[PDB]
Amino acid sequence: MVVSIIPQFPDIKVSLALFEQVKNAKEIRSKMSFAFIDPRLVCSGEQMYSAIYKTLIEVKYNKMRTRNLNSECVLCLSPTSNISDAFLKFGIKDDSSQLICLKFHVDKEQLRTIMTSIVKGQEIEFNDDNLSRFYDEALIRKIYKLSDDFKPQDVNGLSRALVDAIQLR
Amino acid sequence: EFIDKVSSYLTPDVDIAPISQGIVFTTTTHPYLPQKYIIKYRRTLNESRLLAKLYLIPGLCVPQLIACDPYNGFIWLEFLGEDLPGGHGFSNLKNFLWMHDQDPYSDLVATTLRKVGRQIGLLHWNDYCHGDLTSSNIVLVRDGARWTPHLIDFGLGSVSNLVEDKGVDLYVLERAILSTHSKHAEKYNAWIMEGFEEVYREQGAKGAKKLKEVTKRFEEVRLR
Repeated sequence: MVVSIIPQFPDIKVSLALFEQVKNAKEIRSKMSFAFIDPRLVCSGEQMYSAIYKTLIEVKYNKMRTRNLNSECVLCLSPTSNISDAFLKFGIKDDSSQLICLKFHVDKEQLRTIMTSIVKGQEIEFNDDNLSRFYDEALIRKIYKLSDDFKPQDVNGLSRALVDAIQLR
Repeated sequence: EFIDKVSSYLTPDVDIAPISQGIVFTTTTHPYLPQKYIIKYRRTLNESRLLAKLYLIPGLCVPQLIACDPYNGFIWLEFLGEDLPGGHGFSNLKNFLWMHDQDPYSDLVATTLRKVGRQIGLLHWNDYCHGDLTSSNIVLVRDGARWTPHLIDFGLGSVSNLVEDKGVDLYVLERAILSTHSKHAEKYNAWIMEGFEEVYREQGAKGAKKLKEVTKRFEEVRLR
């Protein structure tokens, strides 16, 4: 589990945790302050973190659309202005075996156990090695509308293309 | 002080280092992730969009768009280029060219220069335009012992299939190389051209025709 801040925004810490073998997606989804992000559409930290940035910039300097920053990051993670669609494609599904648990807000201890209370699944390090087991490229290409001529050497290549998309909001 | 406003904007958290004006910085701080970077403050929105599109063209080398605040006019671009050894300066094409000016008869310069044209060929084949193609707006990245050309500041850039626009860009470049007034200036441009032609001469019969058209236009523009 990682707590982090964005340089430009030291007043705001954010907590990400990654879960395997989640057995109660629908339990969660149905009975939903966190954001539960579907890691099939996240492939890197560069991706996740740029979308957080964009979220803050948006609430600080432009306009806030959703109820909270957790939602707004789900929105900002997507390459669309439609909220319901971003929630749907970037939020957990009922078939979600993995998820990213996210929130914005100092108590690492209470969090780690507020989460595992919600998620009947196995926590694992929020890092790139872990994220690049569960992203679904073809699914990404669908959602982020990528030409089949676009053929990156590796995940950085992919990531970049999504940062671009996330950033041109 | 404008620096005051900038500094206040990114907070003390971000070290900046002014670099150019009329405004650009450096920073070793990444805008969101836990070496060196670029910040443009100011039009920009144009540059960002483009950079995104350009990235997606296979082969075309351009700065990574890292972050973008369109509401205040900030873009963090990746840092490309290093310093030529022996104080020959920052590794854009001008400096590279001045550096090798008395000794231009090598693969390094010619193949580095053909590569440059490959980038422009690429850019134009996809109906894009730089619109400020100076020798200072082409920075060289080190790849082992080869050099790899990239293109930069797409502020005054656009998307265009107007053959005249492609001729102007070429002209701006060839003109900038001729600006130095080197004896070897003519060759450089020939070599950049080779790499341009090489690229079109690849896309087949389509290529040759479209190439022939831009070739004639350029000659015309050089003539005007």
